[PDB]
Amino acid sequence: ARARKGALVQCDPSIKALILQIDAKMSDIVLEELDDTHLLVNPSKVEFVKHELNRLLSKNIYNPMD
Amino acid sequence: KHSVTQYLEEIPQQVQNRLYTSPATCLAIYRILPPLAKFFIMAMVFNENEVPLLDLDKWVNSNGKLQFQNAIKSMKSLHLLIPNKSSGTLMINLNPTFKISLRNALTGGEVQNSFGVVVEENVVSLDLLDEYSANKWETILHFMVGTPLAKIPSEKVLNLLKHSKLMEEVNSTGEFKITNEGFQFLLQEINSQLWTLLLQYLKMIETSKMDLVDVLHFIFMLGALEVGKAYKIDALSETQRIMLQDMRDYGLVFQKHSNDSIFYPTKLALMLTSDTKTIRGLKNQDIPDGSLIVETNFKIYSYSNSPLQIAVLSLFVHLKARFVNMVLGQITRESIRRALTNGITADQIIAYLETHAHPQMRRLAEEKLEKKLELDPNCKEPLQVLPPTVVDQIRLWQLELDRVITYEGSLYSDFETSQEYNLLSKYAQDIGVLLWKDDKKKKFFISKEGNSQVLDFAKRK
Amino acid sequence: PADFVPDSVSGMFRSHDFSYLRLRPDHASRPLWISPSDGRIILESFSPLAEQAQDFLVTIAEPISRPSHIHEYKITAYSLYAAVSVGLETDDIISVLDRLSKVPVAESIINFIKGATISYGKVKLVIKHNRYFVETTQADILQMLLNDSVIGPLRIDSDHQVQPPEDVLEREEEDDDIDAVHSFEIANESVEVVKKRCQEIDYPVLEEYDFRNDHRNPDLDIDLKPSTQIRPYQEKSLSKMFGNGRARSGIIVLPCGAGKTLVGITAACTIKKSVIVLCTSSVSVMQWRQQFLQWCTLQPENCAVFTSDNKEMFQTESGLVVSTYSMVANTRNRSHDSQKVMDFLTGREWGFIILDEVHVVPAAMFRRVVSTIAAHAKLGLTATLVREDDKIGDLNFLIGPKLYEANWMELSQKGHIANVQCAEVWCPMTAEFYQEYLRETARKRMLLYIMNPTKFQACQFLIQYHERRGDKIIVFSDNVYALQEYALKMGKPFIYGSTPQQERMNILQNFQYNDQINTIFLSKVGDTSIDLPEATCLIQISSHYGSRRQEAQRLGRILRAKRRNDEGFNAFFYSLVSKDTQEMYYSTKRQAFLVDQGYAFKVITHLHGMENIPNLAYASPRERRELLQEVLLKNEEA
Repeated sequence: ARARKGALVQCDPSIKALILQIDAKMSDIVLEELDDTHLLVNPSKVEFVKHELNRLLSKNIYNPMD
Repeated sequence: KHSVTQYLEEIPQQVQNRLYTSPATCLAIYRILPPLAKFFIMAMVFNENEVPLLDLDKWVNSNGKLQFQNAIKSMKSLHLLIPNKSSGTLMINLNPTFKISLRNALTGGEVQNSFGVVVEENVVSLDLLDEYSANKWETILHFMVGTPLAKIPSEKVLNLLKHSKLMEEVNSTGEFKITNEGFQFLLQEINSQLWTLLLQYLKMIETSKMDLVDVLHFIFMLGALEVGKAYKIDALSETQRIMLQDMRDYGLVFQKHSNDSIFYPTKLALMLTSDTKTIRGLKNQDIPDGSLIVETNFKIYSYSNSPLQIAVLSLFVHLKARFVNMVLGQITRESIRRALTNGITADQIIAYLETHAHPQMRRLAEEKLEKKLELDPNCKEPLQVLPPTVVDQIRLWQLELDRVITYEGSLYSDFETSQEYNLLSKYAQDIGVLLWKDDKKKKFFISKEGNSQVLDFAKRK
Repeated sequence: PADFVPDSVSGMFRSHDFSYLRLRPDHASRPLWISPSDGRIILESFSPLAEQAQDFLVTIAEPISRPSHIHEYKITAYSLYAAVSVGLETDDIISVLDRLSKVPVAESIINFIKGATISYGKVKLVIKHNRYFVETTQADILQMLLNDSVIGPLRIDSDHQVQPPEDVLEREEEDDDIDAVHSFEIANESVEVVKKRCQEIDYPVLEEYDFRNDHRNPDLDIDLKPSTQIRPYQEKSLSKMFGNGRARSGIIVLPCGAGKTLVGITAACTIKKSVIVLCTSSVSVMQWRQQFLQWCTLQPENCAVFTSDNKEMFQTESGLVVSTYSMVANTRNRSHDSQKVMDFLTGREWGFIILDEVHVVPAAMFRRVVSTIAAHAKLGLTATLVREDDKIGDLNFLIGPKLYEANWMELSQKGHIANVQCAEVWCPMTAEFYQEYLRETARKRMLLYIMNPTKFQACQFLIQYHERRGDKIIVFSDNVYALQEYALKMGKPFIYGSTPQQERMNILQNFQYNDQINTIFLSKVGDTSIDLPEATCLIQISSHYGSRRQEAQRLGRILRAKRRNDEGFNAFFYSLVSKDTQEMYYSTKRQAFLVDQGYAFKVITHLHGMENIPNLAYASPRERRELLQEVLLKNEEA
């Protein structure tokens, strides 16, 4: 009997951990590890997190090759 | 394709019958219809006795006879005809108003409106206004695109764009930039550009002076031919005048200044229902007008250009160094992020770019294709037709850049059993709310605002 | 210092700013219009005939030759320096650009082009008629001899000498630049620093090392021997060391191993002087002495090579020499009789010296040969010049920039170097290792990268694919620690560093012309020996940053060293790229110059049929989760 105002995020297994790791210092911002391809997240920090999520794939490449 | 037909049919018959007075429209809409319609319409056009149905089905043989439905649906969809199931059959005939609205037009009837074009002393030059609107018609793209020139200054036109809100830019800052609609704005150049807009006039057209025939007629009358005078003097309702003012304001109409004359029929109106050759200071020659280089080296390769379409193409690639007829701009994995910074996939880009800028890439479609069409089963390894190498990388980067989907609202969680899902969530997948349907999830998703049928039945389960 | 950076820097002159284009001159004149300010290359509507125009474009910049009308182009500062060999009418290129003044003609660029034509052929370092002198020859570097102090005050007012060309011979500028503004005879002492002083005083001065114009020699223990032949890529290099005045030398970038001794034979044959030769390792060198050293022009007896265990006849023959740098590039030395050899040859005024694939060789050890021979001329032969050690003095100001590139897509229209279609399979990743990869640290993170379940499912598929359509394989990988485990968990041979010589033999003998045991693994020192003349199915699995260069260079010897000339040559390359991992971006940065070379690359994240493999151990992921328990170990050692 519930409907928390949540923010689902379709995801991937590996990125989930990333996303988990995102919460792993930015916790509570994820809400439920629905599955590998779905995650309840924070309207107050969502793409903010996905920006943080970008940071890791930014931590991935940084792709300047400059 | 918004398929203006779709807009057309939206209205009920009386309005349709309202409009069928203006004969040219009837002819105009005639062009619109699928050929079968066109065909059978003629079959009924000159026989004033409603006719059975199977006969028509008995006109067609096998495969293709589905189009019959695709035909009969359409005509019925706008109900041009009038069914008569009196004797169990279907006795059919057109909207006779419309039918005579055609016939009169078809054989020199009393069509003063469709024949409103009162030709006069032809003061029109080919280059005369050839871009005279095309400038305004082009500058608006830039003004819409957002550029050095205030080609989008039409307060109404802008207010139209803002009212149309099809552009993804900061209207708070004033921007209406390339949204998906803006991307679509880039997509459908002429047929798309004209029609895709034209409805905006109707979109804004809800408050005063409905006069749709005087509205629509002002369109297809424009769609008729460059009759110039004889209407703009008088032969037009005031709604036409505002439409005339609007048309010139929309640029789509070749009305000169002095506010007292019959405006020339700018080429746009031809382009409005042309679907043909569409191109057209004194240097105006194509196809090379759109000039650019397509290749797997991720750069600008531009000898020729459309001095706006470039910056338009830039809208997915950073300009780095403009030169007279060339620009340094690297369209790369970095550059594509911008189309995604707006958000739109550059999937429209692919064929368009495979279609556009080939004027500068004509030796390309043979350095690359080699006409690798028939050698397809002779080699297990084709060659760059059409060039996918960056496109794969694009398609690669496509997910690779996108790589996420986010939802928000509440979260329904941990349901009970397989009805609320296989009674009212495949039914949520049958009343259009859901922002997730994972059966076993026992949890489902919408957008917070969107519950009017979402906290309603699971309660009932 | 002694050398100069200027040998690995292509892709320049790109003169174009936010408003580059001047009033389009070539707008009217549309026979040909390359990107002028850049030096870019583009055809014109009054002129589409391309193919013969390969050479003229060769003079300037970098093309895109899967371009349609034409390929790309660019400016190049030292590139004009190279062009001095022909040394044609300088304004002619500008005159050629006269039509190509696409914008308003970029006279500044044109001047830049006039500047781009400044140095090469405008060299300046004196020389004298069987000696060296303190003068200068061309306008570009004229004062690089006269006003000097190691070339000018290290130019000695001695009048003229061939027989008087010796005592001095401020050391032997026998390889001095273009010569003789009033040329003060060269001395015997101090140009070991001049070569450093040069760019130090920045003289773009065209060194010249003659064929017979130094009679400090009744010209010594060489002589011409021409028996050799030629494939379409030789002669330019050979005449590249002539120039003006008297002859010269330089540096050339090649995929090596193409009988490069043969081209070495000529210039040495063509000076009849004192010369030595050098290669990497008794690990490496023996692929030289006896399958590609005698079908050529030399007598069968002379030379000696030295390791004091792999020693030779020293103190014996007046003739030429050959050794290894790393042998004496170091206080490493086996038998003090090395110093019975060391002192002279080091101190000996060698007319020429041969260095080969010095690419990997570091200044921190490369300066020894600089400090070792100081031969009157030098040989520039390595793999790649754009580098990781892109440091200040590359061997250029010693010998020169690259002289001859290779050629791949359109000269090989004379000889096919192994048509490539590269593959990178984008295998996704599992967080299970990756989670503690988020818990990891220094490069011992990368080991976790090796712990990917996907490599296995594909690995056999590669073996299956290759043999399902039946062509045998050559693979590439790294980090033997478990990669060796991979091998005898792949059912395929294991190859590892720290290995006895005995076991190295059992790899090929009942293995080459047979058709059954048809797979191989590679170590990190075994690659320093040989690659098979077989199985151009090339599959990369594991690599490592920075090594990428030589790793990419490592891939080189397979295909370029091949020369067979068929119609198509359906050959391909393949690689493993575990998705969602730290490296692929750097691998893309490695890929960044993959199709740079025209040798292309195509990607397949998943092909038509990868999953067709039923023989994969770990078919269900609990063995892959058994693997996790093994995945711990070394990374729990870590």
